[PDB]
Amino acid sequence: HMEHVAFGSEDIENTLAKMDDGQLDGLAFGAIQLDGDGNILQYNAAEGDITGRDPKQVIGKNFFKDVAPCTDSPEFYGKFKEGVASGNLNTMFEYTFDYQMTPTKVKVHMKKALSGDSYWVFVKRV
Ligand SMILES: *C(=O)/C=C/c1ccc(O)c(Br)c1
Repeated sequence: HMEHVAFGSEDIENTLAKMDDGQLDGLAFGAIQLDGDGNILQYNAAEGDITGRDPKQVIGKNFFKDVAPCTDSPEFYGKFKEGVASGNLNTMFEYTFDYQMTPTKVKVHMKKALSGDSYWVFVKRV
């Protein structure tokens, strides 16, 4: 009932290109797909369990402006938009999520998706 994909795997963008919503919900880690502006295209069940948000409700919201203002910073949004601009986004770092929630530290892996104007944000607890 799970997709046997590890967080941080070198070819994660190839493995996840085949997955619809149900398959994304089979991952062990949170998975968000953003467009280049930060609008949420996809959001899986594991991420909803980490953050408390409803994966169906967040689609179409802007990550940086709307749902995740704590990521509107050089250390998160800044890294994202630099990787969008280069066309080779691939950066991993720890971060704390603290907006209208118990502060929760995560490991974040942002990586360009194979789909046009699409960027993954992968998430697990630390
Ligand atoms: C800080 O504001 C973090 C907010 C947050 C992190 C992760 C997800 O998935 C959401 Br919808 C919000």
